[PDB]
Amino acid sequence: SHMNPPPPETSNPNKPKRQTNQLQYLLRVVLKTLWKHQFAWPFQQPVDAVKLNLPDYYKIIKTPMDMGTIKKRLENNYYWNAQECIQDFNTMFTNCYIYNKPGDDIVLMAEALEKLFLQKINELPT
Amino acid sequence: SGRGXGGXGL
Repeated sequence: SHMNPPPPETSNPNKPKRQTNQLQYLLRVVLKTLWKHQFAWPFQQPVDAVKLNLPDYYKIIKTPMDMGTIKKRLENNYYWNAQECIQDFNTMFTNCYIYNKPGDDIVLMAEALEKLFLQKINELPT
Repeated sequence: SGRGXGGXGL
C-alpha cells in the first residue's frame, strides 16, 4: 500500500496576519489569472498519488505545492510577505520539472503557466 | 525522475 501525505498546512493561527496591496494582487490577479487558464486543472489541488497511481511521486517530491493550497493560504492570510507566496508558485513549478520527463504534456503545461505567472509578476503593484 | 502521468490533451 501507499498513501497520500496530508495536504500542506493552510493556516498558521499563531502567525500575525495582514492584507497588503501586493497580497491582494497575488490572490485576485496572479492566482486568479492562472486558475482560469486552460492548463490549470492539474495544479488546482495536491497531486493525488493514490488515485493517479503514482507511488513514486512523494518519494521524489518532498516539498509538494499546488495552486489550491496557495489560494487557501492567501485566503487565510498565511503569507505576510508577497515573496513567501511567490516562493510557493516557484516550488510548484520546480516540482513538476523534477518529477516529469522533459517534453511530457504536464511539463509543457507548467511552462506555459509559469510564463503567464512571470508576466503577471512583472506588473506587481507598489 | 518519475513514472510520469501520460497524456494531458496536448
